[PDB]
Amino acid sequence: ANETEDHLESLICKVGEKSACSLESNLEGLAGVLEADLPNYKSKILRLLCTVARLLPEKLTIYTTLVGLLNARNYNFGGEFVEAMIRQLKESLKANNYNEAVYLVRFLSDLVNCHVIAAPSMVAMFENFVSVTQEEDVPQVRRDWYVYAFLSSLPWVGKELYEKKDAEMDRIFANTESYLKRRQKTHVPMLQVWTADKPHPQEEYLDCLWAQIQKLKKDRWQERHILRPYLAFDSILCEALQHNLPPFTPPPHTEDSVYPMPRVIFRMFDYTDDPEGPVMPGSHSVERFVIEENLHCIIKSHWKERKTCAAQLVSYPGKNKIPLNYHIVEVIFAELFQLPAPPHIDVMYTTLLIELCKLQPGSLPQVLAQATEMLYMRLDTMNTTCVDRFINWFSHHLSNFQFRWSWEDWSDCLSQDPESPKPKFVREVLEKCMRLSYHQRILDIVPPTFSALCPANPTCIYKYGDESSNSLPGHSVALCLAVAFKSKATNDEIFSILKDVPNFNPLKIEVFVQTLLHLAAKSFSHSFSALAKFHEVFKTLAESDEGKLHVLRVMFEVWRNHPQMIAVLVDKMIRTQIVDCAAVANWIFSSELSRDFTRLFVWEILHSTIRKMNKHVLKIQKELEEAKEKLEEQIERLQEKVESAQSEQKNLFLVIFQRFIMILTEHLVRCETDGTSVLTPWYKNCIERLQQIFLQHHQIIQQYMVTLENLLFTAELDPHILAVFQQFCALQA
Amino acid sequence: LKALRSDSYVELSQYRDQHFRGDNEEQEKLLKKSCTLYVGNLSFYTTEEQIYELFSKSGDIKKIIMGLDKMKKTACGFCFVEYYSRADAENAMRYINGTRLDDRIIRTDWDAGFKEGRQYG
Repeated sequence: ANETEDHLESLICKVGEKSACSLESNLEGLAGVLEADLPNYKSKILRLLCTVARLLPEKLTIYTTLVGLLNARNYNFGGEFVEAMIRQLKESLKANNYNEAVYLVRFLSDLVNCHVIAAPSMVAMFENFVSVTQEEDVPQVRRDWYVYAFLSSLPWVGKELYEKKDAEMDRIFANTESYLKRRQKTHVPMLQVWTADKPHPQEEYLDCLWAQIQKLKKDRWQERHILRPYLAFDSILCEALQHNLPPFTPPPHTEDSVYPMPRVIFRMFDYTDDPEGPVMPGSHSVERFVIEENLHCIIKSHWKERKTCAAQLVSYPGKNKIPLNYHIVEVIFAELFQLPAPPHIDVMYTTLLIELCKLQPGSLPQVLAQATEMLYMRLDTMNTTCVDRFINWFSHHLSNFQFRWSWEDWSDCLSQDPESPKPKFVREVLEKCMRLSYHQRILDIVPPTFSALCPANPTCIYKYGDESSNSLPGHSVALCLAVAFKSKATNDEIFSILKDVPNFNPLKIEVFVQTLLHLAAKSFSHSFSALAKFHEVFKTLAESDEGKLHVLRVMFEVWRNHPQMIAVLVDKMIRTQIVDCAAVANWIFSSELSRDFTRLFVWEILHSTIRKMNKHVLKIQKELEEAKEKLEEQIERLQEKVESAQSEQKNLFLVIFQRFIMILTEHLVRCETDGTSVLTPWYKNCIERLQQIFLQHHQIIQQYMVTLENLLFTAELDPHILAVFQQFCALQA
Repeated sequence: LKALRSDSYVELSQYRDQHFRGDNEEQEKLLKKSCTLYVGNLSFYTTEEQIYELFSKSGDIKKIIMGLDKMKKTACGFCFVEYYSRADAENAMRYINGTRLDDRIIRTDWDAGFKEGRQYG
């Protein structure tokens, strides 16, 4: 009999959604409908409007109005709605859903211009929001937020919110002005997309928003983009009688509170990029913040469905005509490049863009190609982490569009140092495209002069093959093994041949890996099953860390002309425990990989290795979390396993760092003794990579503060390095 | 909690108003709890290495079983992709299904599971 509960949830949403009638009528109509259904049970229409208040920000103003019309028809409704709101907000903060909580605050605020909440009533709490910046021994992050929650609402509620407490909103201003200037900015460098202050400065979020409020204040709190549904409802809204928000005291900081990490605004567009057409709001104007905040919110909702998401985006409310295409794209890349991590999964953006191009063939294409060009051109100061993502995106994007690109536009890189960003880009790009197809196809799609930066071929390197260098030890052992594998030999039949080898055995390994990878070099299918069949041989040969390292050494020596292969193997190698994480670490930081140390695949692996470690811990955490919820000597077994699962996880990061400091201080003291430049293409990558570790796996790392802080990153450490650790700390402080 | 919960691309039924090839949940049960997707309409010369790259951008893969011909024993035009957890599986289904591989639109669907003998046309 809940057919009424279904129709309602529908009618609620159906108003914000497009229609063949004015938004006013839909709200007016929806009014009597819901009102007519209050005696005929309220509770639902209550828990409904509250949801739209949080999970449907992009439709903010529209639902605040609905709630308005209801107020101006039933005082007692708005009073139980606002009674609900705060309580909801009171639950959000405790669960630490600050991103969501700001949506409420922004709603409640708007309600003030809807004759529902008392103009002063809201400033009352807003004062308490700013008053937390006075609290002692509490992470800056908490402070930054409450200030965020405020300032951000103001582009809405402030126009009519300054007809009052302008006596206090001059106080709250100066109080937020002081704290704003007394805030450490340690993070910014680790969070910037580019380091170039030109042509678009990457500004801190709160340091940028303040610049958008000021433009508002001096413009008398007058904006030109937020649609007010209640402009044609002033007549019915005035006689409505506002409500009072009881005293609000922000939940005290506890060792159980988690606050949003600081963010740096992404800026790559201004009105001059698009000359002909509508004028894009300025970087410091509020409009811009508005559209961007809403677009981020549009994809926040319908990301799961790329097809719908396109439309919801292309058909945005935009009060004053804006250049949506550039705003859309700019917001996508803004998310894709969002350091540390994007809000969604990288691949999602790739596909979405493709959908957009399908939806608007006439406009979106041209822009994207213009955005690519720009992104490339500014490459030099771009942060590596973003670069990878860039490289990862485009290639994929090209694979859906017959690898068609006017490369000759980037003919400027051919005349640059290979270690330089721009050319390095095209390189890593093509290299990835090959894997999406085959090495030959790439040679036909690129210009003759770019042939140089083209991918090496996936040629296997068999040290003991057609090599006439018989002067190499264990030469025959491999040849005998060779025939052994071909004849369907077993482990014991393979041990036999190997027992007759001269010298953990450096040589016995070499002749094994090399030989098995050569007959299994054809496909990924063979190489695996091979590793699997003679798994016992592997696990016997590499029973030491020195051996586990060697395996990888030879393997690389064999497939150094085929990364994807190197990657897939290391993966399957650890999953079957033929090699562990620690080994792959000392291998990634080994002298054999120094000439490739800056190439993508390298770190890709290192991360694969890490994720697999990260996933491992979590699993054993859930298997123990489920176990306890119930012979049980299983819990003893698991508990003991968690201990070991973490221990190895700690060691991992401990290694990746210790080694990272080793190859850094090594370069810092070098350019100091010779007097050479520190900013080397290799230093850039190396140093920022150390940053990428701190950025992707921050969550876990915080667990070794006692160790990192006092042991691995102390004063004596060069400032350029320590900087990144102190940066990393700026996220949770 | 609303109609934004919808997942049209991962929806598990493709409600075919046709008779019988999926009626009892004795199977269906496995469908919605699967991590292996049936990928169909690949290029006759599409390699394992290639599929690996593409389907890994939506999460770590376990094993790819290349579709073969019960007669000619070669690329029949499909394959099966088994991820480690449904999470990554839904993504590929959400973002990879319908995109291009070796210059063609590949359609992916949910599969109860891989059994031996299923790789023959």
